[PDB]
Amino acid sequence: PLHYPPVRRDETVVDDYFGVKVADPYRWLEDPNSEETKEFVDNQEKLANSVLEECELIDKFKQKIIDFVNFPRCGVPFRRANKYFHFYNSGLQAQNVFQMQDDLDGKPEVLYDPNLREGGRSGLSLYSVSEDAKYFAFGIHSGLTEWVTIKILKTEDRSYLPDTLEWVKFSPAIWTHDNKGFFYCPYPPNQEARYHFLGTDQSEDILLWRDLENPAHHLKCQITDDGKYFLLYILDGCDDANKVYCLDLTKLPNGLESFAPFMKLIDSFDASYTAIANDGSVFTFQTNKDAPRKKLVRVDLNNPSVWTDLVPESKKDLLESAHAVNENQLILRYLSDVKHVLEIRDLESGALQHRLPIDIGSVDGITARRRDSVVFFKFTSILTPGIVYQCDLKNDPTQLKIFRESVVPDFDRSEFEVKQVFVPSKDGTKIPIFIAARKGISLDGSHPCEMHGYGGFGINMMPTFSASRIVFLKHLGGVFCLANIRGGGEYGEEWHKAGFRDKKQNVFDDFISAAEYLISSGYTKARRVAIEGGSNGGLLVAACINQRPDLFGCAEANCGVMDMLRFHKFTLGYLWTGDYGCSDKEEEFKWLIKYSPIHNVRRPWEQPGNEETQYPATMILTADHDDRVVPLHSFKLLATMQHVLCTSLEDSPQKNPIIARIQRKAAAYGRATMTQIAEVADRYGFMAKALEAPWI
Amino acid sequence: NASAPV
Ligand SMILES: C[As](C)(=O)[O-]
Ligand SMILES: [Ca+2]
Ligand SMILES: [Ca+2]
Repeated sequence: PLHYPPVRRDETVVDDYFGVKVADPYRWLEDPNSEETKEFVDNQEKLANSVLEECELIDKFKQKIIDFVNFPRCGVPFRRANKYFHFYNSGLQAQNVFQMQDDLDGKPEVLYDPNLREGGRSGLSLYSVSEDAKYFAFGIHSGLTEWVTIKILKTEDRSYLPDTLEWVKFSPAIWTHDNKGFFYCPYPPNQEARYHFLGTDQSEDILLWRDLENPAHHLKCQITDDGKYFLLYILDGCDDANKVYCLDLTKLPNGLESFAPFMKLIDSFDASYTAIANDGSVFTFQTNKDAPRKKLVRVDLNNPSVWTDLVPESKKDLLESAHAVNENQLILRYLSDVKHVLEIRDLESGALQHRLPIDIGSVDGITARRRDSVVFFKFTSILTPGIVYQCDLKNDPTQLKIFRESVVPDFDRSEFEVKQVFVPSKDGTKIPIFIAARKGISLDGSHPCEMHGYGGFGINMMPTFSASRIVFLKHLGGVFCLANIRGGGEYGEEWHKAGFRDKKQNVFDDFISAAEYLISSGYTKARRVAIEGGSNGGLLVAACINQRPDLFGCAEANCGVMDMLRFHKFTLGYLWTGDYGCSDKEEEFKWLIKYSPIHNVRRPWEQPGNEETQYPATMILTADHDDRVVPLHSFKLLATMQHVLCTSLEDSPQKNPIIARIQRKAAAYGRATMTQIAEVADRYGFMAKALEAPWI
Repeated sequence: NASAPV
């Protein structure tokens, strides 16, 4: 019983894209400061709250989520000198707390507690410990902006150095083995690579690299385990490709104080290269060169023309990462049909020694260094909250031993199961999906179903632990699906490329086909399917509900990119043209105009044979102050959907609500526990209402 | 470094 607010249209705004007239009646929503835009937000907020108060299960979801999240979490430890560092959360703290210890099972000490600052609105995203374990360099947000300030504490007494480094975003702090300072990659008051000596002001920092000719190029850096080489990587866009420049620190007459003479080992953007180990000038790299599933290769810097396969590309499996460990060994993390496989090999010969396949789920966070003989990593899964495993390669290389193990309170994992099945897409391609649900359910079409996906940027969707998902499973009798659609990197670069640029549409076809399978198999039925996704995943939700609204009961798009014609104009949208195309070019405009959500909102009931169809219940989630995916995307879509489907007609068949949940005074990043729970509880309450699903 | 697996 629903009251949409008035939303001005500006019928004079029209653009010509290569002879095609595109109206943009909500152009005015692109200024987030005008009082009209603020009034818009205020009205939509009022509408949403009105609708959400009708969703009586929110209070029940919220509590069960809290209860299920309330368990201690020890993150993967790493070692520097004789100390061990890791993150901790007693269960419901806003942000994880950084801790240090002398012994693995000794008394923790708190090094930095983000909860004490701004109510724990944001946590640590940059954290870095010196080689001697005396210094901790970390990134603090000053406000709701993306900008970080780097401060440095002494670990002995938790006292701050006066050093303050502004104008940093995602850079890490890369310590030299002399403990005199670290490399980092700031912006000027055009990214740069700088070295900072402890005890000096930022004005004194040594400049190592800029390129004024190529302002949009951005940087990552690294130093080798032996401390002799500084490596600078240069990237273009969100492409999985990069340059490799090496600086030999042993040959500098006066350390870094001299100043730069880089050996430019790879001076193009043809392939990705990540340095895994070295022995003097002999390097081992991970690369995708002639190998979309990746491989390890070896090259001597003193003869850089000659590259030699160390571990060749697998015909089937993605070599996702690699780590030198225990002086002379490698741990390779393969992704085989979206399931991890760890291999242990000889570093020198590249020969296979052991092979540990992993249960459905995800291993990651391998932070061991080459001198370490004890490797730690984290495992999670739909039904496994979080185990930190340990493997002592020296004394017991065969067995994985449980080091820490999270336990969800009042949750019996044995009542539920997870299967992986493969389903056919429109063009015949098989698509892996994971399906989680109560054991022994009847495939009678009756169950509410949530489907999650992303489909872009080489990103692999793994079936990790979500507490709210358990609630969905247990207390809503639900079925969860995670779809590994194309555009991801699950089957290497060809799987990425088969879902980008001109083939972006395949991504949506893959997702639609997963829903079609879940229906035909008896898991759910048309209109009892909910879809959810974030960023590019929001684009995924919005395009699919335009194209096949008949299939979905509920749809939840989180900070989605919805105006594919103009996305590139804002903030950091320019780095997505690799995957999406750009409307500046006619060939590429022609891809984009077809799926661009705000330019494809159409009344499904006006098509022959489709009179009974409407758009699903739709929640569009965003912050008012997102600097990554600027919220004009979410807003303009909302406005469009509301107009076309609701306010443009006297008594419209669109009865399913169309709202925005708008988070106030929030950033894209860092997301406090609780703030995050609130959001998820709102979206699940909404979902339960839209699918007419009862609580259990 | 998410605070909690919600
Ligand atoms: C942050 As994005 C638009 O690459 O999912
Ligand atoms: Ca009420
Ligand atoms: Ca419905």
